[PDB]
Amino acid sequence: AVGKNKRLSKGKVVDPFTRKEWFDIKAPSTFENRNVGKTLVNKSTGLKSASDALKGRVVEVCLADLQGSEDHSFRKIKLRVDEVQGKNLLTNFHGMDFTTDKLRSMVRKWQTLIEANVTVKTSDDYVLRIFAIAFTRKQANQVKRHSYAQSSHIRAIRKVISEILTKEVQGSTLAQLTSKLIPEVINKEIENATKDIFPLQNIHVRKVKLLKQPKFDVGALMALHG
Amino acid sequence: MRAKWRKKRTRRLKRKRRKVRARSK
Amino acid sequence: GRGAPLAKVVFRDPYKYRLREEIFIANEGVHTGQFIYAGKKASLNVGNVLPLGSVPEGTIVSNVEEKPGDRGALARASGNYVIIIGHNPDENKTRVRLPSGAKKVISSDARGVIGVIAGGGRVDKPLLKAGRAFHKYRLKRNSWPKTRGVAMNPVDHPHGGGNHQHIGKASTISRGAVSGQKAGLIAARRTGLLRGSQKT
Amino acid sequence: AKRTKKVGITGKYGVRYGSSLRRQVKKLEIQQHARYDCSFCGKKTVKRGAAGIWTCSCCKKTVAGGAYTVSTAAAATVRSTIRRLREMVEA
Amino acid sequence: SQVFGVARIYASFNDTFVHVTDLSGKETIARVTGGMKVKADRDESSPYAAMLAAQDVAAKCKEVGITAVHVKIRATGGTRTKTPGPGGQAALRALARSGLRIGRIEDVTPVPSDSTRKKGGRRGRRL
Amino acid sequence: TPVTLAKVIKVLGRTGSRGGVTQVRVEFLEDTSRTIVRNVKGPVRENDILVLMESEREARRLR
Amino acid sequence: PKKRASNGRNKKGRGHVKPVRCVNCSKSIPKDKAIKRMAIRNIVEAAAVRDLSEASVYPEYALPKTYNKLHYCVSCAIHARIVRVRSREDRKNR
RNA sequence: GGUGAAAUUCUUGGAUUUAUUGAAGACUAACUACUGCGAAAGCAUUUGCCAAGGACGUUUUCAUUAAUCAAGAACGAAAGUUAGGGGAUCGAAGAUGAUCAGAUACCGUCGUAGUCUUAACCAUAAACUAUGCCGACUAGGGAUCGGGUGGUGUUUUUUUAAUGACCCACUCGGCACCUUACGAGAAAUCAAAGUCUUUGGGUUCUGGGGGGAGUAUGGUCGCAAGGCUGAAACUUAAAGGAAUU
Repeated sequence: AVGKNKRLSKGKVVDPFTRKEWFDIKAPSTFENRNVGKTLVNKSTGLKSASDALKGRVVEVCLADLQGSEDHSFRKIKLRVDEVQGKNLLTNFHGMDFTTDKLRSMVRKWQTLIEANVTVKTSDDYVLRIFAIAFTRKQANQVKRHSYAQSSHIRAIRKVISEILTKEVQGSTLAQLTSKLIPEVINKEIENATKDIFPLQNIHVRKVKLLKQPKFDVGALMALHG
Repeated sequence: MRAKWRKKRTRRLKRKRRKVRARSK
Repeated sequence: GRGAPLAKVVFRDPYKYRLREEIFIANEGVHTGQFIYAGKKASLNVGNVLPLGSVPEGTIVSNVEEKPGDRGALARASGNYVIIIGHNPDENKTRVRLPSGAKKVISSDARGVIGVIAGGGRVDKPLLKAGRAFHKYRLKRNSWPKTRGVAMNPVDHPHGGGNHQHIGKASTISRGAVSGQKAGLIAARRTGLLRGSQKT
Repeated sequence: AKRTKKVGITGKYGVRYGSSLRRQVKKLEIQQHARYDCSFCGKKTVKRGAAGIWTCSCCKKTVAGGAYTVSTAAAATVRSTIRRLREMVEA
Repeated sequence: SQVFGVARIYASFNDTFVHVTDLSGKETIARVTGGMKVKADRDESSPYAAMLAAQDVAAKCKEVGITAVHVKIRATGGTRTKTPGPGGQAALRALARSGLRIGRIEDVTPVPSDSTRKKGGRRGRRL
Repeated sequence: TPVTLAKVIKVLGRTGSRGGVTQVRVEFLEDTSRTIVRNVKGPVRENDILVLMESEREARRLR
Repeated sequence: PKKRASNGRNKKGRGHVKPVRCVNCSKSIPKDKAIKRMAIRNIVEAAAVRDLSEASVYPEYALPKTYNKLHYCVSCAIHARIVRVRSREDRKNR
């Protein structure tokens, strides 16, 4: 194990944290009190610099940490850093998804795993692929312990969910979109419009992906941090 | 011996016999 | 002498009252009476001549040139095309894939026609005869038939000589060899039949 | 009256040039000498004039295509792909 | 205060990795694997080696000043064992009461969706 | 060598192929209320104090 | 002879079933023929939650679980004691 | 990196590792069950088009147009063959390192054909439900899929119509399951393997002790490997099936 290396160098010192420095992150204002944390980036040399290194960075943070609450424990978001003015590197919204434990305990036998996804874009040239998931419900006084649904019912539910999802996505920007994901308001009218077809249960929004991005947009990026 | 390997040996013998007959005729 | 058909396009001279007739390699899918738009502002249609800096990523082009003003250099044989893999704005250069598989950066001012050259899949029918090969090579050059160096006399060829038809020395020839010694394989990095995919 | 069993058009070659080459040239010659139709009229009068040139006696339109076929699978794929990029660019 | 760094613990049946990185993940605080702690060439994935590696990582993090750590466990991952290694639990337990305070326990093992083929043939292992 | 004197309260049973190793659940008087599972070679009864060299060395059933 | 009413597994009127690979021996077996165990465990072992609670940032919280579905073949299950052989009469239960 | 232990091999020109992006190719986990479709082989992502099929209702139509099949024809797992694209993983041959008296294998690392897709051959398997198709009858019980009918039923809506999703009762067509044996069977077991010594519903195919042998030959199809039909000479008194100690 330890004594196994025969030779190391094919051709044939100081602690890096002295040069390493600390930089605080600032999440967009669409969330609550930020208190993101702190990252380590190498010294701002004349060739690489700290700012350009911070440009290509993403920080994974749970939504419960941002909100200062509990019911958002099983939701987490990546924050994409875009610019830094010094010790307060600002970031934006990248994507939201649940935990592996949440997904695995969500998926259970004797149920259904209706799913939907549509490739859409927002007003500000922001293309996002919105994912939606749905499970059939066992109604009260039911003795049939499988809650199976017909393929036509699945098709209709998926079509309705996609229609409402596109209606929500169209005519909105990232700030309002995130401010409406946060309180979990999509599932309300999703289940309202899909409850007639099937009772439905465990309605959540799976994940979003950031595919295409417009220009830097400093003027409105500064709005998310003051 | 296994029937599969016996059959394979039979195919090999059949190929050899066919080659011998072809070279004779 | 060329498998690819030649398309004749007439263009009005914008500085004098006359008709200037170009010589174009007939792309696959073109037909008589179809208008051909050549220029940067022209749309993306088969046969149109556009600069390489205007076509989107993944475009298939033909009759491209190494430098602007070369009147079309690369991808001029029947059934070949060039695939635009990327664009680089600063010091504008379009990264492309050639039919041979090599990737070369060329200036965005280079112009290539849209589509593939007609007559693709020319070499699938075997010549099947000496007559067809002779007629094909007669229209090209005096490069047929060719006599083997083993049957060649020893003075006529380094490989020749001896009672039996054998090379004698190594067939591979170094790049540093002088004229007269370059008889056989030249700079053989890997000799013999390759096993598996070429992975080009 | 089915004068031949399988050789077909290559019956002119007789006992020559092997069998696999004869079959390949038979298939390629069938594809070459088959008549097609002009996309501008819809009448099966398209014939082959030269290497890659498909002429007609009625539509009077010459089309540049494959050596032995009016349209090639690779050519059609390239045309569809180019149309796809054009639509993506303008939309 | 209580600056947060992630642990990125890798548990396998042959070796254990405790590679503490920043919250973003582009850092190298005490990568230290569980291979140099024991000279056995067989006991690399063992609770003792895992605990020693966790203690070394905790000491290095205390030296660097990080006090709050998140833990992201992962198994071998892929077309293979899929189960967490015995060393992961021991490393987590050792790192818990040895300095840094942990939070947001989470598993991040990558599990494919019917991709490629499992090595071993159609007849499987025949030891 | 940092020692830890720990008194046992419950012998789990005899482990190992040859039965020379016995499992036990043991805690230490100093800063008590936390216990670990240890393995003893010799005969061990209840209310027996043993000197552990190790602290974070939770053991496992022997073979 | 006819050792079992169901020849391999619950496959009547279906025929071909897409196969899956065993978790350990990586042997290809029909999906219904794989002994599937719904193993729901905890990513913190026994007698460790107490030590992991007070040594964790934020009060309570955490308490997650791991959930994996293991497809054990017949030989692997017999070797690992996942399923044990029994008498002829006990086979008909469940 | 790997295994019971090792070893080949990649490693201060960053090996493993962390984070981002891009390309490729394979597949459709978890949902996934004694559940669905199809003549069979066989089919699990979303959407659009083309049609096709089963079940149910029907006071609609023809009128016996019906059941099985020599010959013949269509489809037909995987692997293999010919000519192209692709060729990400796995990976027969092969190259090494282990173990062993020997290991050309089981074990570790690479690795061609192949694995994927297009146009054509291959016509095979434990292709099993080792159970032919059609039609009539025969102990019960529960659950489930599709369809149909009745609920002074529940819920969802717009507390209340429709539309759905549930619960109660009935029925047809299926996948099937459980206790028993009026019976069958040599038994294992079977609601069909029953209505066969109280022997007969119609009908097609296959077999007469085990080897030789699914071999030789004669034909036929196929580029090829091979596919269909298919013996005789000679030898033996046991070859076999189910259960019991």
